[PDB]
Amino acid sequence: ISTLQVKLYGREGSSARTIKATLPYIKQDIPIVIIFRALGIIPDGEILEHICYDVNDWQMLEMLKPCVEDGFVIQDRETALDFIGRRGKEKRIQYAKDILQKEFLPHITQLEGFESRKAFFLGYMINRLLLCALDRKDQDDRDHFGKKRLDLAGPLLAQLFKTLFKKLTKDIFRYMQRT
Amino acid sequence: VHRNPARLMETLRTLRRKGDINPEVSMIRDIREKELKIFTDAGRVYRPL
Amino acid sequence: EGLVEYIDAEEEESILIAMQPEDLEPDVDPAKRIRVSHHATTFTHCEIHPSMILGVAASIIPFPDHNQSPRNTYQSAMGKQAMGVFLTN
Amino acid sequence: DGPTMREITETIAEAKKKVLDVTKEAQANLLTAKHGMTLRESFEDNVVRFLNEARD
Amino acid sequence: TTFRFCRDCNNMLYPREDKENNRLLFECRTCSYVEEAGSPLVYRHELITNIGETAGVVQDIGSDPTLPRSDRECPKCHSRENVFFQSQQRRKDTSMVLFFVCLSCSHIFTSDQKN
Amino acid sequence: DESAPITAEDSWAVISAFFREKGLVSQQLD
Amino acid sequence: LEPGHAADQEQAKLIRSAIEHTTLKSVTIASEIYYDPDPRSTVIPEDEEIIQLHFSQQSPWLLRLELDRAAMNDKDLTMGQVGERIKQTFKNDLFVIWSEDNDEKLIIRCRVVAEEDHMLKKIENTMLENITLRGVENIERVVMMK
Amino acid sequence: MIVPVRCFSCGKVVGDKWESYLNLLQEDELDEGTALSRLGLKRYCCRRMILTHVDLIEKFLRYNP
Amino acid sequence: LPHFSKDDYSPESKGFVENSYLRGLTPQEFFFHAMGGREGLIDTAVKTAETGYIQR
DNA sequence: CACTCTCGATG
RNA sequence: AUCGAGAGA
Ligand SMILES: [Zn+2]
Ligand SMILES: [Zn+2]
Ligand SMILES: [Zn+2]
Repeated sequence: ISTLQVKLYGREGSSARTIKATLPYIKQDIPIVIIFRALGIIPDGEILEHICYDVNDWQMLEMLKPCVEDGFVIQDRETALDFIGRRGKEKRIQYAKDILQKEFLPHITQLEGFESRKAFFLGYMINRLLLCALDRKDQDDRDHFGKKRLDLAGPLLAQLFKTLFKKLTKDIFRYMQRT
Repeated sequence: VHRNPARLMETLRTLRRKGDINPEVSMIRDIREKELKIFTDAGRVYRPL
Repeated sequence: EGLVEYIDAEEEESILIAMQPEDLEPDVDPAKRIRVSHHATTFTHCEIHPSMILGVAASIIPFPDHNQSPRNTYQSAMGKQAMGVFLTN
Repeated sequence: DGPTMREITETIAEAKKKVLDVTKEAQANLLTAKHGMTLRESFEDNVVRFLNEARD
Repeated sequence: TTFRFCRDCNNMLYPREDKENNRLLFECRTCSYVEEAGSPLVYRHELITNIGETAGVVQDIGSDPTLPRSDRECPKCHSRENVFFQSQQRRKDTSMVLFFVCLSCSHIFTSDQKN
Repeated sequence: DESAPITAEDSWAVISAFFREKGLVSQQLD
Repeated sequence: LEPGHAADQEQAKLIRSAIEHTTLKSVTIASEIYYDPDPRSTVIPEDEEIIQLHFSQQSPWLLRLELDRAAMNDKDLTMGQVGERIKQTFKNDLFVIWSEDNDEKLIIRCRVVAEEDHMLKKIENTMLENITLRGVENIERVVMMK
Repeated sequence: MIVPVRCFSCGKVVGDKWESYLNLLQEDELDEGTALSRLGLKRYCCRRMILTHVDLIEKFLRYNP
Repeated sequence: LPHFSKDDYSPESKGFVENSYLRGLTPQEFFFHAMGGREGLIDTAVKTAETGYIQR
């Protein structure tokens, strides 16, 4: 159960309106351009293509300019993963390249043959965020019952039994290694 | 994504109403937002209509 | 037979529900309650029955639509404290 | 009494009619907002006040 | 605004001034690409916008049961079959002007009587 | 006939079709 | 109000106009940054008359403000007030022109007196936030209640 | 439980009229009102006393102990 | 409610109850009045709590 | 930060 | 007696 947050720094009036993200047990927040370049999408525009699904929308792109200004330092994949790894010698890349598979958006895939999925999805989140920031769509209703779940006997007993059975198979592992 | 979503939505809805798709599965077609969200998630509170 | 459908709130967002089946039809009683005529046409669903918005405890309340809501709440609370046959055995 | 209920109903009626008029006015972009608040807030204030006056 | 990109890098190109000829040139800082500017307009900040008002208007909008239908006549093809909605721009200070979409010629026309 | 539209009283026949199959504690059992 | 003028609401309106805060951002439709090389001849055909009348060393980069005609009536202030406010704010390092109120386009033109293009933006930023046209700060709104 | 022997409010005996009531409902196929009338239950307290009663003992007898 | 069309600012849509307790409330009116009453109970418990602290 | 009865599993 | 839960005003 991981929680990804995409933060928009700089309120209405500030000039440093950059967009960063929070990755699982990684020290500091990472600029979104660095994330996209770490996923394989290196040049600009293509990132904006992954974010802004309408080239006519000049406002959204205008809002995306300082993000490009932010991630202008990193211009390739290797140094992007190197950046994330520096946060968290080449081992760090393999650390980084792991976080983008096992920890960064696990609900789509935890495999290794999927990078465009998480990239497009991240771009979708950016799109929603900016749509909310441009006053085109208001804040999400956190009291909406449709976006809530009721765990009954099933799921509860499922969690509990997963715990107890994992403890059991662990104990059995111990009795096994005892022999 | 998916172009011509109306046919897809009518097909899905027909499948659910026939039984081929589990009646508890929710299918939300957002026209103006151009999205199609299908939830097979458990714990969703629904009601007959 | 596709006569009834299961709808959660999320899908409920995208539909138009008729309150009563008499809202599909194209000098009055002053006693009866005032009901706004259907200004909506494109119905996709109709309520089985509005009284199904209530739970088990509030379904015991006679004429809850003639009460102040906190009284319905209070009655809903006190219904679980009434005596009587809880089980035959 | 009957006539009293009729007057009540017609009162709520003219109230809803007033709200309808204000709504149609606001939608026609002719609703001039009160100083220090939104056109929408002015509309809300007017409607709420009308319905309250109706109940009273 | 509508800015462009490089033909080789596809990276965003930043504006730069040609001094000796007094003209605007978009240059790329990833390679060496420099093109001429199409418009002198470089930056635009819009505090009061109209973009987003008529948003969400798709051809399938006629099949949205949640949308109300008025008795208005389309100013174009004179069809009384239409679907309206308030400004989709979720802002605290928007007008309550109605936006109508004709279900015959897909024409967008408002109820605004001032503009 | 049998193609006529439902009234409002025939609704409780459908509600009776419900509960007769589902019961009152359906979510628990399911 | 003053012990003298009590029933004179016409003065109360003046006091309200002198107390209620008013920022430049609160009356601005939009802002643009053009590249206008020749100061005495603007690319935009709408600002030709403006530079024609303001005739009777600079920067090629132009900062062009477009104001709200209806908002100028609500706050009850002229183009001269705004222009002279900006002028008094930036003094000598900002050449400022504007169109009279009688025109149908309330426009303000500003020029600075390498890397200059992304240096004017900050300026316009400070022109939107840190600028008080009239009234007192914090005083967000004022209502005449009798 | 079982049909109350006497009416709470007034005191009229009604415990001898339950079977007769059931018969009047099933044998003569009468409605509850007329059945209650023929049993001499004019006051609506006794009328209630029989009409409102639920004979739960008939289910209680389904157990063997 | 899913029984109304979108952008419906009419009185009956935003929770106006024309009917009286004698006449009986419609489903929509019932639910809206239930929302109001709910807010009532909530801020009642909140009130007795915060007052309970203030007094101490 | 804001008096009771009670139940029912725990040391 | 020590911790959670229901409920009374
Ligand atoms: Zn390039
Ligand atoms: Zn038309
Ligand atoms: Zn009696």
